[PDB]
Formats: sequence, structure tokens, C-alpha cells
Amino acid sequence: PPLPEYGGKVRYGLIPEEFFQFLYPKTGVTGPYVLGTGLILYALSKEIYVISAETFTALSVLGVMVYGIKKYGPFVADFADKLNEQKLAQLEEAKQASIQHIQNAIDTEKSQQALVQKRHYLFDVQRNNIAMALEVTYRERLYRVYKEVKNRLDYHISVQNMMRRKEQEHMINWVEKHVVQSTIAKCIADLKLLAKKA
Amino acid sequence: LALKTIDWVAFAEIIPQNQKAIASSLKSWNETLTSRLAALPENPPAIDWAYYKANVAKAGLVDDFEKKFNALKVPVPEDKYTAQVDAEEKEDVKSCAEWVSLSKARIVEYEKEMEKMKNLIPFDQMTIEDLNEAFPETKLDKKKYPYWPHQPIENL
Amino acid sequence: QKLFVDKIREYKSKRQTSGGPVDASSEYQQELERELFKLKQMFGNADMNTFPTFKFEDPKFEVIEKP
Repeated sequence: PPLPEYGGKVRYGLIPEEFFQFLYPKTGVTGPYVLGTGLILYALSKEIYVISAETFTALSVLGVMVYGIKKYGPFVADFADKLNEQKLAQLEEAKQASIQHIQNAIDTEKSQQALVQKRHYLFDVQRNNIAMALEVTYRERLYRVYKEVKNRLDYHISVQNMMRRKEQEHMINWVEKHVVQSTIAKCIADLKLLAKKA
Repeated sequence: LALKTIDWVAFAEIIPQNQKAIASSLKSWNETLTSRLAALPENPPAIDWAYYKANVAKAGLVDDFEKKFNALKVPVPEDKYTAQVDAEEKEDVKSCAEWVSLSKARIVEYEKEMEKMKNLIPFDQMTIEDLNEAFPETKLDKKKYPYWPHQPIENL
Repeated sequence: QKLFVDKIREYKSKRQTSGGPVDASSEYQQELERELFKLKQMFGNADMNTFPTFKFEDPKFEVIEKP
């Protein structure tokens, strides 16, 4: 339950304004003061209030009290109000701080859920590597079998080629060396062609 | 050869620190096997017998060399390793979904608590017991300190 | 026709090689064995007159699953 804001509107710190309002309708604005004056003067004049040393003790205490409230009343009011504002501000920040802590926890949990949703890459990576290794080995095997069969066939064709080469070389130089082992007709025919040179 | 394209940073976030080395080795072998599938074509060039029919002058050896090749049963390697990583993926997805249901339980509890804190009484209409049940950290240990002020005098 | 007699008579004498594998060589094998040694050894080491039999290995694989 919230407190009200203002009190009861006393006057001179002694008499509430309800009394002045209550005597307004029947005695104007000066009714309460005329009544107070009359009662003070009646108490004095009839020795209901005996003037003594307590008159001056009371005057000094009342003066010290009025000066005290008037001078250190603003300070005390503002001190109480600032105490309340500081406790309120501290409580508000502590409330918001707990809100932020639990919101951070919620965020962290949703982040963990994002990770666990990303999990599957480890296993598709392993599957990638298995498939790729098997395919690499398959193609390497097919290249091995191809290249071996082709190498054997090309070794045959290369021995055939260089065999033909060495045989043809021996052929041509043998036939020269053997025609060297083997004609007045050409003797005359050389001069005949020299004559045909013209 | 229909592969699963992969993020690599996503792959990085999900690797516990007791198998970072294995993650990096899997990655390096992924790159190595990509490279080695790049640098060798798909099917060998089957050489025509023509250059070995019309220039191998030997008695039918080329022809049996080519028949033994056309009739060769080259061994296609089978997986024997993918089914078990499929089983491991199933087991892991089981663990993952159960942990997710737990985290959703915790999240609904946290959302209940944040609705609780969001609808607190205004602090200027709040008894002290309302504070001690909102932020229970603010409760006097009337157990350890049984006598007034129920806290260390220095705390005051 | 000196060089024409050379060419035609000598190619005919050469083609007369029924019993002659190499047309009256009487030599040229003593080095041809060295040449064929080189040629075959630089083409391969096994027997290159028979079909190659194919041994094939299979890739290794490890414990990859989550420890």
C-alpha cells in the first residue's frame, strides 16, 4: 500500500488547518486568532498560566527549536528524501541486473542449440573422405592396369622399331661396302657427257 | 560421387578440444583427396589396338594381351566404412536431441522466472518479506546470527 | 650406271635372304645384346612377354568416431 504524499497541513507546527476551516463559516478569517488571543489573555489574567522562571526557560527552548527546525529542516528533509531515492535506485538496478543475467542465460542456451544443430559436419566430412579415398584408389588402379598393358605393348613396338633401324643401317652400309668390291664403257661415257655439256 | 558440401568454420565450432588434431587431419585429408582427384582424370584412355595391330609384327601376342584386358575383372573397392559412421551419426543425433530437450526445459524455466521478475510489485509498495522472496540474497541469516541485528555490525 | 647398279643389284641381293634373318650379318649380335639389355631394363624388369597379373591394395582406415 503506497503512502500518501503530504501530511495534514498544520499551522505554526501546532494547530491543523482543519480547525481554521472549521471556524471560518462562523467567525471569518479572524475567528481562530481572536479565540487564541482571548484564551491566552484569559489564562494570563487569571493565573492559569503563572509567569515564572519556566516562562523564560520555555521561551529559550522554543526559540532554539524554531531556529533549529527553520535552519536544519531543509537539510533533514532532503537527507531523508535522498536516502529513499538511493535505496530505490539501488533496488531498480539490482532488479534489472537479474533480468539481464537470466536473459543472458537464455541467449547462451539458444546458442548451444545453434551449435548442436551445426553438429552434422563431422560425419559428412568423414563420409566425404571415405568416398574420395575409395574413388582415388579405383582410378589409380585403372591407370595402373592401363599403363602396364600399354607399356608391354609399347616395349614390343619399340624393340621392333629399333630392330628395323639397326637392320636397315647394316643393310645400306653393307650394300655400299659390297658394291665397292665390284668398264671402258663408262670410261668413254664420261668424256661423252663432258662433250654433251656444251 | 555426389558429395556433401561443407562449411569449414561450422565444422570448426563443433570439435571438442580432445580431438582437434583429428579434425585437422580429417580436413587435411579432405584437401589432399580433392587435390588427388583433380590431378587424375576419370577413366583411362583405352588405347586403340590399331597402333598395336598394324605395327606389332608378332604372332597374335597383342591380340591375347587385349582379350585378357577386355575380360579383366578389376576389383571395385566397397565402402565397409560408411555404414558405421552413419550409425555413429544416428547415435550422436540421439544424444543431441535429448540434450536439446533438456535445454528447452531450462529455457522455459528461465522464461517463467523472467516473467516473475518483470511483474514485481513496485518497490515503494513492497514489504520486506516481498523483497526476501524476490531476491532471496537479501534475507537475514537468522540461523547463523540469531540475535539482533541478525548480521555483522560491520555490514550495517 | 654405277650407283644405280649399286642400288638395284644390292637390294635384289638383299631380298635374296630367305635363310637370312639379317642379310649376311655374320655379326652385330654381340652389341645388340647390350642394346636390348639397356632397352628392356629401362622399360622394365619383369618379363615383358606375358600379361601382367595385378595385385591391388586397399586404403587403410582408423577409429574416426567420437571418443
